[PDB]
Amino acid sequence: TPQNITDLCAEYHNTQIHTLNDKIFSYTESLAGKREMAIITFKNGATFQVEVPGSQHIDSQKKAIERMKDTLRIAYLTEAKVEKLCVWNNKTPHAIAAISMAN
Amino acid sequence: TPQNITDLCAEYHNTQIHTLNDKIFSYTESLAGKREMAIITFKNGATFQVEVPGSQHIDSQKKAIERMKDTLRIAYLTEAKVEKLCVWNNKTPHAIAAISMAN
Amino acid sequence: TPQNITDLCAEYHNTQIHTLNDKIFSYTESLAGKREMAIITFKNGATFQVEVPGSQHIDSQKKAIERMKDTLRIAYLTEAKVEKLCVWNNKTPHAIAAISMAN
Amino acid sequence: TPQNITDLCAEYHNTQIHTLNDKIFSYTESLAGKREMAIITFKNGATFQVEVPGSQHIDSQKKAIERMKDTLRIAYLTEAKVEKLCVWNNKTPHAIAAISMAN
Amino acid sequence: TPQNITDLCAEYHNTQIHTLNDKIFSYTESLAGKREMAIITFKNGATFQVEVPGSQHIDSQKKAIERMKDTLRIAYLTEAKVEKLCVWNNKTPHAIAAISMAN
Repeated sequence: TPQNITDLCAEYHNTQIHTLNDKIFSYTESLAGKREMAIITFKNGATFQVEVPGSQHIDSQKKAIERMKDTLRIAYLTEAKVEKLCVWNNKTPHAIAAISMAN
Repeated sequence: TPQNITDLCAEYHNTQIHTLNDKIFSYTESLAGKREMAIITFKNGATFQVEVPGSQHIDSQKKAIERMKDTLRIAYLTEAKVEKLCVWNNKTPHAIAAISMAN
Repeated sequence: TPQNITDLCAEYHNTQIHTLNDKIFSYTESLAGKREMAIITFKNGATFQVEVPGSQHIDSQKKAIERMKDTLRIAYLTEAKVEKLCVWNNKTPHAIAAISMAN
Repeated sequence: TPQNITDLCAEYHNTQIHTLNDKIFSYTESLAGKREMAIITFKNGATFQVEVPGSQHIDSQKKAIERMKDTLRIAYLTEAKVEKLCVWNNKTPHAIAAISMAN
Repeated sequence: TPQNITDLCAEYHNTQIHTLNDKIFSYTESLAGKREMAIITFKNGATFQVEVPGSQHIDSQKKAIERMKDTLRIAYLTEAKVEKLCVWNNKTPHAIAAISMAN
């Protein structure tokens, strides 16, 4: 299996790594229908989403999506530095696939 | 694919943004039958609910309602500053659709 | 819907408000069969339970009972001030229906 | 309903109370097959488990087993003083039935 | 039942203990399809995974895998010292079977 987020990210099409090395600036979450999603920003203006669960997701991703929103909330509240995000870049805002935290 | 809470809120009928820029003053939650809900207030008196789950909600909103109560509770306990709430204004108290946190 | 815990509590028979304005002094929880419950106390000695789920609970209350035990545990560990409890007084210990927290 | 952990403990066969009045010294958790369990120790060497869910457990206990493991982990991480444990003493390590925490 | 992680680990083939006595240096998690996993590293370079749930896992392990990722996340964020990991060393990175925290 992959040993780091960059190698993991590269197993997929339409992805890229963003390097942030910064805490999350804002955390937004919605329960409105068809927009049950989270959005984060950084102070540089960079904006990312956790997508609404949909037909593009296989069943094993469903729990992991819920976990990622849990992770972003507590990272935001603890001011944890985000190192990198692996994102799909065929969505706007780019859609989070993976996160690494260090330092 | 909204990039922020204001653009997300605009997608729905009967909504408005409240700008708080303040921590939650009180957090209330109930397990009483038919009132399985949360209520928050701010020191300015503004009061908001997370509605009891009902037929006005589609299935995908159910998990998101539970997450929102989780979010309000930890926001309260950590004294996190709430930036904005998107709410439905055809309920009293106004009903939360989305939350943003930022300092 | 209710604006606050007092109005909510008044919707139910056999309830009363206890005003504590204090942190939880002790937190007890059990996984023993037929006693899957939590008990809290306050410094003055007053004792309260989250009841074992039973036939008196409608289905929607089950998730809320689990949430309430989560809330009590974190409130205890963070030394959060409990403002009020709405309780059923036809049980001993009195059974928690709702909680408000405020400083 | 029992008022405290000691009275709760007394309702079961093969139980005893341990009075620790100490934080948890170590926390161990396993996802290995047939050993999906947690083990804790105290400085005095006393060791306790949350048992693997099994046919000795009724359905209502399943959620409470999961909650107990959640409680032990966060108690460990926050250095929360554990007052008493009610345990089944017909297992080794003794198997946790209930926990109380007080300052 | 085992009294500690070393004895637990020794019940399984293809395992070893690693003694770290250090906090986690980095935490990575993924919701990408077929790579719903977590990876942690230590400052010495040691790298470990929580494997993607698969056919090698029995049903009882599923909840425990989710719990373990919860544990690693919070251990990372709180800088909790990890004492030992029990791992399967027939996978690269080595796959976590159990964790102990002390000190």
